[PDB]
Amino acid sequence: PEPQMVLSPLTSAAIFLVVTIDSGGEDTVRDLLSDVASLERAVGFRAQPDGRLSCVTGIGSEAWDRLFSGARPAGLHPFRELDGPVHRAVATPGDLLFHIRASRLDLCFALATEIMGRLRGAVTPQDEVHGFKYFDERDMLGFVDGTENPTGAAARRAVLVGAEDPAFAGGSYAVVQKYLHDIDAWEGLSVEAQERVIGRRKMTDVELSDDVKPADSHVALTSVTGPDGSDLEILRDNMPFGSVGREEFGTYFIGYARTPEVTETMLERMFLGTASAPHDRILDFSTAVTGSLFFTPAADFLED
Amino acid sequence: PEPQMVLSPLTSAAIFLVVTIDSGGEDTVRDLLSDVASLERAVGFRAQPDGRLSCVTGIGSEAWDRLFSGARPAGLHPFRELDGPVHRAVATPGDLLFHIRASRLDLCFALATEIMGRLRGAVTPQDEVHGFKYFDERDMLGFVDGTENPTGAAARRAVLVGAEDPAFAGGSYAVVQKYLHDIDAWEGLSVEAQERVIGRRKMTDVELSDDVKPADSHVALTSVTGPDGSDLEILRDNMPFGSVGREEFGTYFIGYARTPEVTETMLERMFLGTASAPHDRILDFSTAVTGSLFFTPAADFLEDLS
Amino acid sequence: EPEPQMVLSPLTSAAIFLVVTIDSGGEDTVRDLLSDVASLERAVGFRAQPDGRLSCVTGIGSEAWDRLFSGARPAGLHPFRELDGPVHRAVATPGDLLFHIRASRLDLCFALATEIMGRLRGAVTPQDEVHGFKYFDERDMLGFVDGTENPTGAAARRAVLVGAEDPAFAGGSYAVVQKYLHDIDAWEGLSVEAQERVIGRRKMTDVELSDDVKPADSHVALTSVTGPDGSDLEILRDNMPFGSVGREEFGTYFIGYARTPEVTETMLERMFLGTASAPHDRILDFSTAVTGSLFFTPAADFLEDL
Amino acid sequence: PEPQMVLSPLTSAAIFLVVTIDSGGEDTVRDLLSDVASLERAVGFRAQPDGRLSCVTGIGSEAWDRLFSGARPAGLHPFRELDGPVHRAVATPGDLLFHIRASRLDLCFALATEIMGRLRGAVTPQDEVHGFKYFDERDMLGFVDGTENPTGAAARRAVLVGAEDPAFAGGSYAVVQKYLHDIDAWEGLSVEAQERVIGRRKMTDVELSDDVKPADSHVALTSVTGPDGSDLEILRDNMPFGSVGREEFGTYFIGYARTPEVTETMLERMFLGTASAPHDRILDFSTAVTGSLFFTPAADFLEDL
Amino acid sequence: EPEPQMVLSPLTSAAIFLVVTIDSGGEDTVRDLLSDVASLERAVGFRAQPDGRLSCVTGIGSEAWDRLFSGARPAGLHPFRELDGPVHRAVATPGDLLFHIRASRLDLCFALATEIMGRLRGAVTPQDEVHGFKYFDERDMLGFVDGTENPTGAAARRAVLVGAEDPAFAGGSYAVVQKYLHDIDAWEGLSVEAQERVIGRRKMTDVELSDDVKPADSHVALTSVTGPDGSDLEILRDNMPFGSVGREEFGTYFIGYARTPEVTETMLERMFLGTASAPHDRILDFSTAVTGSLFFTPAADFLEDL
Amino acid sequence: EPEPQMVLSPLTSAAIFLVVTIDSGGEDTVRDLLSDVASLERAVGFRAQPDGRLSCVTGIGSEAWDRLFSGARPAGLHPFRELDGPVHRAVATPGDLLFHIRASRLDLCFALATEIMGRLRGAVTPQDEVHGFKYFDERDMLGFVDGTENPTGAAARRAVLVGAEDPAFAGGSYAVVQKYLHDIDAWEGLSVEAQERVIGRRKMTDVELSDDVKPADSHVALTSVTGPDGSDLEILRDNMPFGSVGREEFGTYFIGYARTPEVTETMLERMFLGTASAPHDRILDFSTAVTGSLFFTPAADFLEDL
Ligand code: HEM
Ligand code: HEM
Ligand code: HEM
Ligand code: HEM
Ligand code: HEM
Repeated sequence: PEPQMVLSPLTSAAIFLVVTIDSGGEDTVRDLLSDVASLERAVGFRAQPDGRLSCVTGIGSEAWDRLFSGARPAGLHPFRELDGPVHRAVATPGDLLFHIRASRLDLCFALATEIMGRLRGAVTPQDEVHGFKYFDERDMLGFVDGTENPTGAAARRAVLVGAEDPAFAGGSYAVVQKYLHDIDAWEGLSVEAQERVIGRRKMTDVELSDDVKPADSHVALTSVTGPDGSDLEILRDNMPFGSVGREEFGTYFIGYARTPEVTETMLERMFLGTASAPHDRILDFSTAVTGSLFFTPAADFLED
Repeated sequence: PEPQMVLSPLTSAAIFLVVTIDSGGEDTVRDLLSDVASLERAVGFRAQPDGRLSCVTGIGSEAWDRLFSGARPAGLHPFRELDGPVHRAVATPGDLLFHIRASRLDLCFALATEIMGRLRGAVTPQDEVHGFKYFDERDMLGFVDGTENPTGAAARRAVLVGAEDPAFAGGSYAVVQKYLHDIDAWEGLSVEAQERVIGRRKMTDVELSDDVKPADSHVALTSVTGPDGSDLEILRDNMPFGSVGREEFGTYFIGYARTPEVTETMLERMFLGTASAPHDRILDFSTAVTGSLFFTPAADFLEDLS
Repeated sequence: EPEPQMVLSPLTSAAIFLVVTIDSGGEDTVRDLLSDVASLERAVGFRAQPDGRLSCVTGIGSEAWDRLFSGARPAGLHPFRELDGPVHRAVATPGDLLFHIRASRLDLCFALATEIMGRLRGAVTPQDEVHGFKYFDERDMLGFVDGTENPTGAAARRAVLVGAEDPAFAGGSYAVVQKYLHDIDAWEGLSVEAQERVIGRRKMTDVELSDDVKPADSHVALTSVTGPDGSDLEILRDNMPFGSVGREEFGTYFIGYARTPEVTETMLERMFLGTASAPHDRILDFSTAVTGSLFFTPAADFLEDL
Repeated sequence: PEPQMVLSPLTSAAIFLVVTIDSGGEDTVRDLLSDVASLERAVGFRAQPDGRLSCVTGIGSEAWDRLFSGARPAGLHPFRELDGPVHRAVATPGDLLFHIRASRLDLCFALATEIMGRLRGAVTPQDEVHGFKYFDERDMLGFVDGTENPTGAAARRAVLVGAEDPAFAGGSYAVVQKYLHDIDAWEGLSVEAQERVIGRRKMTDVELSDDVKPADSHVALTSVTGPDGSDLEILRDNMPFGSVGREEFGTYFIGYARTPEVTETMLERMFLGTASAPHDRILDFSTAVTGSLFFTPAADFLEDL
Repeated sequence: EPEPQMVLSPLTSAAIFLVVTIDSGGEDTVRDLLSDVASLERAVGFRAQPDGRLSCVTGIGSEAWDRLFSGARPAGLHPFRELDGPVHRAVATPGDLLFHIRASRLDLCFALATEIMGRLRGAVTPQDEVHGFKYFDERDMLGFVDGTENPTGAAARRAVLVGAEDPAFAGGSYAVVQKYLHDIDAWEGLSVEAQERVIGRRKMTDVELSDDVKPADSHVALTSVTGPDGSDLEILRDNMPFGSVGREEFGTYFIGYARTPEVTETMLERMFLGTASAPHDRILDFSTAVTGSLFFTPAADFLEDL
Repeated sequence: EPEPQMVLSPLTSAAIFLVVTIDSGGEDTVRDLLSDVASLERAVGFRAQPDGRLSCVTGIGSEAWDRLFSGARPAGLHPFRELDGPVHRAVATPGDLLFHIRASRLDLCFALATEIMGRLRGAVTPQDEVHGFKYFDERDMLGFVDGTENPTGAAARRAVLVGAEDPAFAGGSYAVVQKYLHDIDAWEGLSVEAQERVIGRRKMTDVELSDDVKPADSHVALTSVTGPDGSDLEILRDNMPFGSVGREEFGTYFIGYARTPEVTETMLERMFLGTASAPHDRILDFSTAVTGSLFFTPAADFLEDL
């Protein structure tokens, strides 16, 4: 099976598009699905090799049942709301996801325009986010973001559905959350206090040693080990976004995994806490305003 | 006089911020204006040479009177509304303009944050546009945008105030209009009909012959000669922007000129028309939703403030 | 496993195409050259890496094969077959060797060409030399993006490289070449929308026409072939513009690689002889083939152990 | 006044077009001259900043009188043939020169196509050369080519007409010659011998010292000093060209100068020699097959036609 | 199933070679650093991707291996063997750990070397530190192109990575380093033609000399070796220039990877001790070895699992 | 109009600083080299244009000048003035010629340095050789951005080039060099906020500390100087990192250019001796000067005319 481009080269721009399907809009949706790879080539080819344009297309749980009969991927369910003692992970509507990435925003915008043009009258936009990475891979909190992502074989093992669900091999599961930051509060901390919240040094990006790293630091709470003592990993491509005039400074989280159970265990640790950690300290400066879960099929599924 | 970076090398991203100055906010703005060049260096230096970050700061006519006590640039006035039979050019509020450009959008955003941090509580935002150039210099209508801009000595002569206003030599005047387009109407026309709207061929950007170029084309109406028969010129750096979800597809227009009279004359011809042309046909697919005029002083003028 | 030649190459903006016949008694000099071509490619290109992106793919003709080697023949190796259609004809012309040379810069291509021809002087006669350049936005001489639908990755490998079906020649491929001359005057007299109907795609945006409007005699519809099982039969193209302004020669050099010549020959038959629903490919109304040959490009290790 | 792009940044591709004007062709040519700066911006603007497309247009002595009335540039005359004891600098026909330069040949070709599309039926082609520099600024003989070109204000002084001819300030004079090389004879020398021909080291491009540099080396003959002992300089943008099947290996010479007499003095020294040199030894491996002289007017001159 | 280290790196223009010995009692501090070195690679390099191309290959010497680890040793690991030739000698010099650090820029190499050596203060003693730089056209200090005949792709894998023959260390390699200093005065006293006869390729164009003119004592003749079956034996080199103008030190840092040190050893034996037809490699009359050490570079999983 | 040397260079990522003394009887050989160095720059640089940006600025010391030249001398040319503070000391060390060689890559620098030294062998003795490298974000070894408030354009020319105040030497400049080593262990035990109070700017964002919080003994405070007429007295710096990881040597090579050494001297006096409000520059609590030399860099034509 040929996968969609979940395993993309690094990109500096992105458009995230989340829509719901209107009643009656199912067949227009299906026709787009069968053409989305053709559109990707059409927009991207003339801008190569620097463009790096790709599109990953996801389908939510409730949408799947409307669109397709027969077998359902084994881990597809709606996003699970988490109501912690202090912080909460909200669940918000979404039926399709377009994750569009490139080296420049104009290529993302071009592709989005063609997709949205084909769907007009068949869907309702829920969220549109134009992301940009800082030139040194830093996020809105000023920390490098992406450093521990798996690469090569480890990435394929972590991200791609295999023989555990054969009919859907080559697919993946995407979780999105739009965060908005309290920048005023964050900038009132010392750099050393920010370090203790994330778990790594700010300027040099070196992990804090195990003797100094807090139990409630981000890196601590999202480090998860499986039965066999192996690291359970996800692949993230978080993107900064914002608006200077409305004081909107955000991180657009997106995490890919082979099963949602990994990502969901991480979110439970962050929002609900553990015996040794009340919650992820990053959430004292970060509020989630969306939350959705999708299955991103194999490319050959969409073609048929 | 050292100008601000009006004559920038080509850039693929911009932010345009327009703000009004609240009652009492004047001292806070003066302090910021004296620091703006220092912030552009702080944000941009460590990204050289590929970052190409620059900020041009512009001040409106009403703001000028509140901020500065002495002489006024000769050409500085409120943007003049134009009510034609069909199309209107609106005047909207704007005291200060920050026109931020770079090779990437994050550098523009960093500078925009530092500026707005210094101005919080003293200004109200009126407009914020994130722009992005297409990879072949095309605008939202599919046409190459910028080809006939002046270059080198010719552009310096068209854009920068000189002897005519010598206390303000080294400044320029900028006109800003945000235009939204009707893209479904546009794409219903045949390529050849689009070529009659603009005045140039779509794929190869070659100007149409004088034998075929309609009088109400955009290229006809915006070409002006002076008394002596020499061409009057402006420098533009129009930027696409928009939102696919809301079907907003736009051009942010910005023109710089040594005097407003040249840009005003062009606007007059587009909206009000001529003996042979009712109006610029590009306006049958473009609506103006903002309209403001700004003087962009010499860089030393800003440094020497309090 | 056999090592292919660089049939599957990264994009290149320049090429040279060299087609020669082997003179009587020149067999031995050609064999020696074959054994060193890969070493010449390295010697010219290695110091210009990684931006140079120099490669050469060598092919051999049906009659030449039997002159050079003894033992087995590749299964699909045969002379280019002439196509005499009611209107358009595909000519067969002589050619014993093909050098298909690619790089980011024409001077690298010329340097390698110089070395190869240096070694073959007096043993071969030139038939065709074309120096190709692609336009900055992947357009061809007709002003359409060209190469959009080529296969990539693993599908490219399955479509082009010989496998188990002919195990002695696994890792090889078949090249068909055709030099075409365009009537650019006729072409440039069509509207864009009518050009879109000849090719089967949008010109500016390169989006394929939908199935309810795509003509049966467009290029894309005729070169779209399904097999027995209903698999799309695919080829890999690297078409290159060429020409001379002074002699009015505006051309497309066609080259297509395929695991078996049958696929390329079925497309040619549909172009030239037509189907029940299409008399011929409308592209031929603006395009005339002046050369035509068929070559086998063996695995690189076959040429080495020569 | 605004000069044409004579002073170009380095480009790796070029197209040289030389044509003659047919009977009744003048009107069509004048209309194109008025348009060629607009055409350059039309082809080039959308491929900026990497494209570096420029067109310099040149007019020959005979053509000037057919196209324009009134003043002539003071230095404009037909190319002067030089019949040396061994080597000959030939004169051939040309009314108009288009010198087209870019980072890639497709851009050069697109411009050329539009210019010639406008001139079709008015003009006859004399020469068309597509040129390519090697990736390390080397020419067909294997040497670095362009090292001692002047730069900056020194180039401007050497190349652009000024006060001496104020009606034509901002323009320049271009001499073109196409050279074919005998590569097999060149590759027969050792490197040391080739260095003696040129006047510089082959790999490092360091000039041979005055005591070792032969009097008949290329660098020695083309190094001229004025009355006051100042150096007379030209700007060159030589380009390799060829065809492997016909065994054609070429340099296209093009030199610009504020007066033709500098370039002509250098040609004299090369083909006729001096007291201590019979001729330029580069000529023992290089044969001139065209020669023409052109004036390249200020760009405003053409725009105003 | 094993993941190798980055032995097969893309081309890099900067390097740092660090060789250290492990002090008495430093074993535990070393093992902890070995388990983190891949993490430190990401820490330094991630934020400069994708153009940074930062990597670190870590190797371990024979004596060191027994001090650090209990259980099996890699089959070919032993100390560098000194070669005492009639004229030329290849010395063995102490070395327990190699860090071969490559990137597109020297700052990334230096930052990573800083972090590694910071963790190892107190536990190791430096023996050598070289800062390598590319000449821009892949030349070495002798002015010849250096790298041309290196294997690529599949051939490279097979030549470099330990396989089924030593399954516990699959994904490993063996590295041989020698720092050479050149007599540049002597070399530049040669004609280019004489320099060509030393190396066995043309200087300017890098084309290999024909088999009937290439001397038997030429560098290329003596490092060309065939196996029992007749097949070539290959190694992967990434030789780097280094130097100090004031002290007249002009050098080549030789580094050569192979799946077994027998291949590299056979090349060295042929260079230093000669054959029946060649006394020694002529390159050594202008090149003196001042270090020599052998290391095993384990699979990446081996280190992390520590 | 006298042509300056390339004091005002574009940004470069690599440098070699070469400081020599002239041996007894070497004057003639140095005079000949000085007259050819601009030719050597062209020869080495040209074939790497346009990315190479290779330049060499040649400096002559006070004692050397008197040895090489007769007649008038630059008005400001003296040996470096040793500074003996209560705590910290600026040393003076020998140096007759400075070569400041810059480029986008180290190989160009090294090849030019090799041509220069080759011509001078026998005539001069080396005193210092430093190979610098920039960090990808313009940072120094203390972790701060380094060069931000350097003058640019017309301001830079006015600051660095000699003019009508010494017209026989118009187009020259003065260069002061000091090699600094940093105690990084001591620096790294400060908090980020504490490091920011030493320098005078924020570490991550490079924004100037406000006038209400900037310490009197911070770097930026002490090196900000105003003239009688209220004008800012500016120098042009191109400080470069260097080091050796094995030796734990981590350095900044300081070089500053100005039209009179009185400007550079005033800033050194404030650092090492202090003011009324500050004992010394706190940056010297982590930085030790180990060289100190002053040179005059004549106009280009001065050097050619020899
Ligand atoms: C709320 C906004 C978020 C921000 C700004 C943020 C930023 C960071 C940064 C700076 C790191 C360390 C560098 C790196 O390895 O990338 C990190 C690590 C990580 N975060 Fe986040 N992150 C956010 C949310 C999330 C969420 C919601 C999840 C998971 C569901 C997640 C999972 C991870 C994981 C697994 C790692 C790597 C831990 C390791 O070293 O193994 N993060 N993130
Ligand atoms: C409404 C959105 C606008 C769009 C999409 C737009 C687009 C264009 C395009 C495509 C061209 C041709 C290529 C070139 O740039 O030279 C152009 C030319 C021009 N436009 Fe606009 N334009 C707009 C508004 C205006 C306005 C409001 C003015 C003046 C106030 C203006 C002044 C000009 C000028 C002066 C020219 C060059 C004409 C020439 O001298 O050949 N534009 N415009
Ligand atoms: C006059 C010569 C030619 C020109 C200028 C030309 C141009 C084009 C263009 C513009 C496309 C559409 C974009 C693309 O997918 O690359 C196309 C597609 C194609 N052409 Fe041609 N072509 C020519 C000759 C040939 C010939 C001789 C063949 C085959 C024997 C060929 C086979 C194809 C195929 C198979 C495709 C892809 C169809 C699809 O699956 O979408 N073409 N070519
Ligand atoms: C015949 C084909 C020609 C070739 C292959 C050629 C090649 C070269 C080369 C390699 C150099 C040395 C590097 C440099 O550019 O500075 C050079 C220098 C020069 N060439 Fe040519 N040249 C040719 C014809 C001519 C002609 C016809 C002229 C003038 C009429 C000329 C004038 C010069 C000048 C003035 C220099 C610079 C000398 C100096 O001041 O050092 N060349 N040529
Ligand atoms: C003084 C140190 C060295 C210098 C400057 C040097 C330089 C060269 C050069 C210029 C080439 C020809 C182009 C190419 O890389 O293929 C060459 C080839 C080669 N060198 Fe070295 N080398 C050195 C040491 C070594 C040593 C110590 C060995 C082996 C232990 C070695 C093995 C090779 C091999 C195998 C080739 C490939 C030959 C072939 O198959 O064509 N070299 N080297």
